[PDB]
Amino acid sequence: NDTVTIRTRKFMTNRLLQRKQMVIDVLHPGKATVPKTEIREKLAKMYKTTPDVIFVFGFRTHFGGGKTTGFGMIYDSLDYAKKNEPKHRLARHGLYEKKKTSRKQRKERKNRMKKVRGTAKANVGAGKKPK
Amino acid sequence: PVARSWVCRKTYVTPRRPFEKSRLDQELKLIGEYGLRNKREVWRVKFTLAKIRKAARELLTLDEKDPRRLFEGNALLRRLVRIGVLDEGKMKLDYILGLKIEDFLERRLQTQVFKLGLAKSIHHARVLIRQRHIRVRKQVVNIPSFIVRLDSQKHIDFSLRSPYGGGRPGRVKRKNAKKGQGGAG
Amino acid sequence: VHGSLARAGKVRGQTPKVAKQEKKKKKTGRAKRRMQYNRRFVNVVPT
Amino acid sequence: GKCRGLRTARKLRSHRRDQKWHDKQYKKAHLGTALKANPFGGASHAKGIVLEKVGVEAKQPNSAIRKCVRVQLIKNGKKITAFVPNDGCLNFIEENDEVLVAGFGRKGHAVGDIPGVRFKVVKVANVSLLALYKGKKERPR
Amino acid sequence: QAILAARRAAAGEDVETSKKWAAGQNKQHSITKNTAKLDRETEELHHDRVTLEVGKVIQQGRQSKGLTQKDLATKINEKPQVIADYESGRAIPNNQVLGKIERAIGLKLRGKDIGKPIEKGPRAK
RNA sequence: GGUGACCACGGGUGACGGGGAAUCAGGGUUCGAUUCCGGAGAGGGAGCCUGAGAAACGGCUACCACAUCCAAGGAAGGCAGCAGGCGCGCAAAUUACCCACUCCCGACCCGGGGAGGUAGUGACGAAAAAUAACAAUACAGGACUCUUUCGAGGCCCUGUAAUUGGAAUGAGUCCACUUUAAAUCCUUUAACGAGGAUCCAUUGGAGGGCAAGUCUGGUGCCAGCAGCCGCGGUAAUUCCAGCUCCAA
Ligand SMILES: [Mg+2]
Ligand SMILES: [Mg+2]
Ligand SMILES: [Mg+2]
Ligand SMILES: [Mg+2]
Ligand SMILES: [Mg+2]
Ligand SMILES: [Mg+2]
Ligand SMILES: [Mg+2]
Repeated sequence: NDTVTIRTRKFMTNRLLQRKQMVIDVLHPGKATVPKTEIREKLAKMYKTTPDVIFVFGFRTHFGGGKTTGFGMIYDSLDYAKKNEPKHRLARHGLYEKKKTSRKQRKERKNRMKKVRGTAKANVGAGKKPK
Repeated sequence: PVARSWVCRKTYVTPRRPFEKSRLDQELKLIGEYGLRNKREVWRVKFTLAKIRKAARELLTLDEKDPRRLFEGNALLRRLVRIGVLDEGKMKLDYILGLKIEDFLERRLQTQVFKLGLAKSIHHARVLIRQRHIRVRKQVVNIPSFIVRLDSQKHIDFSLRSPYGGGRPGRVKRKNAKKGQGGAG
Repeated sequence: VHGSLARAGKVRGQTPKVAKQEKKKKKTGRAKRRMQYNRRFVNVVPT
Repeated sequence: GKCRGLRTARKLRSHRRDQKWHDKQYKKAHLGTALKANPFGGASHAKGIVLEKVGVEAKQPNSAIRKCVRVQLIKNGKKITAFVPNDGCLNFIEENDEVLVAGFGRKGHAVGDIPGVRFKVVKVANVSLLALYKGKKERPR
Repeated sequence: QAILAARRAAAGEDVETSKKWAAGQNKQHSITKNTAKLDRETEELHHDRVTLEVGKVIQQGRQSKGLTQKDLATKINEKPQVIADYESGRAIPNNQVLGKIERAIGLKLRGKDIGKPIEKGPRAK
């Protein structure tokens, strides 16, 4: 925080996704690649926004520390971004709850559904006894 | 199917005639007074020289006033001088034939780190390169085969992290310091 | 038959076993090449 | 001499490819009967089972009894002889063991003083041979 | 030598390489004399030979190590009759041979001293 | 009547073709099963419905060959898909995760994708690049050298060369950060982490071609080496070893 500066380039506007996309660079001369959570608040405060509609990813520092490149993602609202945002980032910072079974059990269940013919009761029952 | 490339070429070629004493002595001179690790690098720089000589040759046979000739000759001369091997006034497609391998080796960063005076005993210079201590204008580079350019010669300096520029003394510095400080109060 | 299968390991069996003498860890890689150049190639300062 | 007309490609190519049949390398390369007669079937190496250990005798300038083995292959399992290429490896090999015989080095011809043997045995039961010889790995007991 | 330090100091330019007599070869043997003076020399026809105290010190070293001449010869990689003659006293002394049997024995015969109790110090300093 | 020495026809192909690969004065010579395009096929023929589009096979029918369960009454098969088995062989990877990227499909922002991507194995192979740097310290001999030997270094060539002598670090443990669908790895970056820095480079040779031993000790036309000339029966420059050097 004492010697950590955030710079931005390729700054562009689009209410297309009611959002603004710009690639960023961070200076951390005597420390590791900085975590995202506090620099999110940094971008929020120097654009006078809340540190929650701010999304950012893809931090790859260069050789020997120093500059780290990442793509910042600012938006207009939590809900507007909620409509159009990939789910994985919404699960990184917990805002979209992600919990489903692994693909193997789902495929097995699908094969069980295609096994039982037509009737809803046996079909919906094809996961009760095949639990 | 797969999104890979499988693109790669050997940077070196072996000599065709093995166990020839004179070439052995010559390459040994080069490795000794240029501090390389193995003759693979010598062959690799020789192979680079051979490629550029082939290009220059197939230019020379091509008739002058040809726009490809002028264009690619300009590009070749400009890249070679931008590296720093050839004099700027030396501006014709022929002297590159007269050029040899030693000035190519001079562009290896392991030798300007010597020539500017910061690193004596060129082997010490190379180990300093592998030490991640030298820093190009804004970046720390650890490759003893770096080929520098004109616009890079004056911007070679120690890294701030190295215990020769900025602070953070090395680990044995800390070892000796705390060992000495532990014996008294 | 020849019977020479009896003498298959003749000289190897007979030859006495002398321990390999100890040597210091030889400098390898670039240092070894440095040693080569030092041992063979003396360079003298010109007048 | 040789015909050097303009539209004479047929004559030249027919003559050359006809005379291409007159050197040993091309003949044994493209006729195919050598490969059929090749006991390896063109393989660089092939597994083999030990059938009998047999000593052979060298040529005139030399005087020795050379150690060899009669080996049956697995595929197209004919019988041929192989050279144990070292001093004490012969005592290292038992009867009826898998071997990985290989060519001799001069392409299907006997080498040096050896009569009629074109093959060296390597890779005795899966442990290696020369590592067995130097003892880096031992027999599988 | 400081001349090498100057060669390092002469970094900008200069320096050429000149080889040596062997330059990597194995001779396993080395004639003590120059063999060019021997050509040029004509007045002297006497070889200094080896003195008997030399052979006596050799005998004492072998006894202290408990080695027959055969075993010492195996140690030095020379013929047993060589050390035999070095004991007897003719031996036409050779500096490399003497240095070898020197390193084998604990007692230092080499140099102006006849016997150093331990050659070049114990474990050589 | 058609074609044919301007090579038909027929046979062989260990031939899927091309883009391309290797080699590289030029010309040329070999390879292209294989990620792009085209074709063929889905155990082997044949015939089919539907469908705009199939002679489809992760569609159907018949025969042949395999081969599953079987209350013996019948029923169900096609991994040259992803894996992963057996066999074959000298010869070839994990029955992992994910649809986030690419694009595809469907009524459809929304589901699905062993396509595909990620990881695991991976000395196929290619790029780079560690195994140490610096500084201070010896005995011997010699063209030698200087009062003639003495003394002497004016050198050259050899020493445990450390304890040199403490600087810099990775290889590693290793906090996180980062990366990622989630990870892993890489890069950062803290804590440790090196003086036989024993944190140890090997592989093949040392007669010739072809660089390196006319060293030693065994061995005695024996064993064996040797691409090829050849070496080996007592003193082997060639085998087996110790030491030393050569090559990458
Ligand atoms: Mg075919
Ligand atoms: Mg092919
Ligand atoms: Mg295709
Ligand atoms: Mg089909
Ligand atoms: Mg069909
Ligand atoms: Mg290492
Ligand atoms: Mg030997």
